[PDB]
Amino acid sequence: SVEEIRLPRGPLGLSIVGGSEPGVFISKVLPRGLAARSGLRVGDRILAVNGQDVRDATHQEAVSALLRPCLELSLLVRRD
Amino acid sequence: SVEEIRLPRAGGPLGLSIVGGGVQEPGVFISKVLPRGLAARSGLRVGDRILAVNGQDVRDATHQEAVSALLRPCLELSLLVRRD
Repeated sequence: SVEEIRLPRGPLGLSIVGGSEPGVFISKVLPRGLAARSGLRVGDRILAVNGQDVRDATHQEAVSALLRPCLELSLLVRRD
Repeated sequence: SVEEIRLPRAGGPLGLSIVGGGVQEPGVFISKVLPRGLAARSGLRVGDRILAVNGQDVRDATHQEAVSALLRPCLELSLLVRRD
């Protein structure tokens, strides 16, 4: 399954694992935090961030894409 | 939140995927668990973190090191797992 997630972005309230081709996964989600309230779940694979493919991104690149300045923070994730 | 899981590996498909080795939380991350597969029936779940395998620390294990530890000869396959 796939879906687009927009964060109202302040801590994001999630942790991620992986990076370079396993990919980048959400390892922890703070209950009632921003990521949790946005619909992100443990185990989700982050496919893209604001249109930027991160299927093959480094852990540092994934962190940077998520914290970089933007109009709206939008993610594409794959679960199950 | 920490458990000892026994995985009776019988040579068939184990039905899980793992991600090995900013901010990190320790252990080998279980990324995928096939519903009703061997790993699922054994008690493993997505999000779990394998801390050790038969007493061997795998907190810092690479993906292959973790695979080797899970597939090497042993009498029992006992996993130390942290769960949130």
